[PDB]
Amino acid sequence: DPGRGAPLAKVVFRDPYRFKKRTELFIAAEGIHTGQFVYCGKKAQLNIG
Amino acid sequence: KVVNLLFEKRPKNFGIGQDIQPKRDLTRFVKWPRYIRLQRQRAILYKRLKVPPTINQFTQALDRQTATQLLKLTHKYRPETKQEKKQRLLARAEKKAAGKGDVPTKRPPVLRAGVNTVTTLVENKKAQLVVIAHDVDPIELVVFLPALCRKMGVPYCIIKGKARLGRLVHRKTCTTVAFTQVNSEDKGALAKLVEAIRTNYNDRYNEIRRHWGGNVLGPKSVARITKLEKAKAKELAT
Amino acid sequence: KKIRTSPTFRRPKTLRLRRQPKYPRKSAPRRNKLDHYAIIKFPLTTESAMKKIEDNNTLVFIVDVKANKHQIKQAVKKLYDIDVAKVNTLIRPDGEKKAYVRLAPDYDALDVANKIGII
Amino acid sequence: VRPKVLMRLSKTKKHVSRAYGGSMCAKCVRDRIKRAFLIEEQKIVVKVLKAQAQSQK
RNA sequence: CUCCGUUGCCCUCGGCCGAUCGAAAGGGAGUCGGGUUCAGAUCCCCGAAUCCGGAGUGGCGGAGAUGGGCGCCGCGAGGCGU
RNA sequence: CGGGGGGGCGAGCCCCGAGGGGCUCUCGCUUCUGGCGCCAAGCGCCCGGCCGCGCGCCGGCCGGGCGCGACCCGCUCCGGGG
Ligand SMILES: [Mg+2]
Ligand SMILES: [Mg+2]
Repeated sequence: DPGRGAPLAKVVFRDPYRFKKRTELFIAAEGIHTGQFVYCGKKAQLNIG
Repeated sequence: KVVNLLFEKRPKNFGIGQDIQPKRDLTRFVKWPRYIRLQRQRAILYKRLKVPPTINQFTQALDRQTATQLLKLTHKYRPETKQEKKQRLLARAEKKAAGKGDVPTKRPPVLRAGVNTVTTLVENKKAQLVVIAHDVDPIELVVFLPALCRKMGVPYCIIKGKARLGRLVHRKTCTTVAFTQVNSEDKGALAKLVEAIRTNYNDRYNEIRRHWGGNVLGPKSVARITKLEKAKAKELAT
Repeated sequence: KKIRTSPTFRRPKTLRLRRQPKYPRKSAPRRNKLDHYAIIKFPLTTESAMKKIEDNNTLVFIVDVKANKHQIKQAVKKLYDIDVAKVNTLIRPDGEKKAYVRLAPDYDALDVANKIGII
Repeated sequence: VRPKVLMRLSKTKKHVSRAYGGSMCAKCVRDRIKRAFLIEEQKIVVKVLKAQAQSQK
C-alpha cells in the first residue's frame, strides 16, 4: 500500500451467516506467509497472524 | 418397507463457523427508524425518570370489571348522532303544526364531553361521575382535573383509552366525560359504580398525591445489581 | 408473528395511484408544426446538385433544421409520391439543414425534378 | 481477445469441456479434487476417533 | 380469451453506496479497396464487408435425436405389439 | 445482549438409591493440508383434490399448509464514558 512501510494482506474469510465471502486488509504481521489460515477471535490460539 | 432408502437426513449444525446460520427473528437487532426509536424511548424515560404524582395518577386506572359497566352505562346515553339529530328537529316541525306542540319536550339526560365543558359543571357540582382518559397528549389538559374533582367531592375516574372514551361521543378522541343526571330506572347502576369508584379514588388522595412513579431501572441493569446482592449475601450468609 | 429476517427496516412499498385529473390541464392538444409542407422548405438548384440529381439518383433539399431522417423520409415520400432509399443530412454554415435523398433504383430523379419544377 | 468480443464468440471458444473449465487451470482442479478427498476422509477419521474417545469415556 | 399477451391486486426475493457531471488525448463493438469533386470525401458510388438491436407469430436448414430390448409376423431385406 | 430457561458429551462440588437428582463449570460443538458448505433435510401436525379400500382424520395417488429443526421472556441496535 503506497506511502506506507508495512505490507498489507488480503484475507478472505466468509460471512458466517450469508453465503458469500467477505475480504479484508490486515496489516501483515512478520512471518505472514501467503496461504496461511488466520484464526480470529476469543477462542483463537496464540500464534502469529 | 414403505420407506424408500434414499430419503436420508442431512441434519445441519449451526455452531460458529460450521454450517451457515439461518434466519432468526431479530426485532431487538434491527434498525428502528427515527419515529420508532424515539417513541420507544419516550416510554422508557417515562418509566426511568422520577415521574410526579399528578402525572402518575394517569397510570393507575380502572379494570375490566368496572370499565365495562361504565361503557355499558354510557351506551344508553351517548349524545345524539348526526341523522339521529335531524329527526329530533324534523319530528317537532311536523308535530308543532299538526297535533299541538309547546315544544320544550324533556331534553333526555346525556353525556358531557370536553374539558372546559366538564370543569365548569364540576366547578358547579353538577356531576355524579366524571370519566377522564389517561393517555391524553398534552397532559396539561387533565393534570388538575382529579384534584378539582375531589375538592368538589365529585366522583372522578380514569379510564383507559381516549379513543374508546371518544367513541362514546361520536368522535376520534375525547379527554373527559360526565353523567349529570340519569334516568330514574338507571340510577341503581350509577350509584353502584360511584360508591365502587370513590373508595378507590377520591378517598385516597394522600396515597396518590405522594407517590412518585418511575425511578425503575432497566431489567439488564437490575439483573446485574441484584446479582451483586447474591455475592454480598453469600459472602456473609455462608 | 411475521418475523424479521433482515436487520434493516426498509420502507413498506405502498399503493400509489394514477393521475385522474378533473380537467385537462390545457384545453386543446397543440397543432403539429413539423409537417409534410413545413419540414421541407426548398429543393436546391445549384450546379453541384443538378450534377448530383442526374448522376447519383438524388435530390438536394433544404430542410427544417429540427428534422430527422425518418421525418425527411416520410416527408419526401408523402409528397412527390416518391420512395426513398436513404437520407443524408448536413448543416450548411448558415444553419440551413441540407438533406440529399437517394431515390430507389426503380425510380428516377431526373423526371421528378421536372415534376417539382426544378431544373 | 478484447473482452466485448467474447459476446460474438461461441461457447466452445471460451471454455474447455470440464469441471472448472475455462476458469481454472487443470493443475489446480486436480489438486482441488484430491484435496477434496482428504479433507472429506479425515473428517471421517476424526469422526470415528471422536466416537472411540466417547466410547472409551 | 385457445394460448398468448397485457395489466390489477395478493403472496415471494433482492445488501450496498449515493439526487447527478468528468476524456474531441484516458476507459469504449463495428469499414475498407477502388472510384469521384472547383471545394468535400473510412461521408458521395461500386464492390466487397462488419457490429449492435429486433426475429414474436418462429423465416429455412442443422443439433436436442433418434437406439436397444423384448415379443411376434416376414426366406431375407423386413412389418407390427409392447 | 441481559436474563432466564433446553442439551448434553464432560470436569468441580453438593446431594444420591448407584437408577438417578441438584448446584458449579463447560460448552454451546468449525485448527495438520489455496479443499466443499445459502435458497433445508428430517420429523411432526394438519388441510384441498383425486384414486383405492369404504367408517372414512383406513390405505394409495396427486396437491398444498403450519410446528419443531432454529429453547422462552424482555426495556434500553451493539460496544466505551458519565
Ligand atoms: Mg457523463
Ligand atoms: Mg478515447
